[PDB]
Amino acid sequence: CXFXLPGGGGVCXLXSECIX
Repeated sequence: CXFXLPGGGGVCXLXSECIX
């Protein structure tokens, strides 16, 4: 997250907002 905007603990499509 954010979904599309790599914030803190995720990349665009990579993390809990997508898979994880």
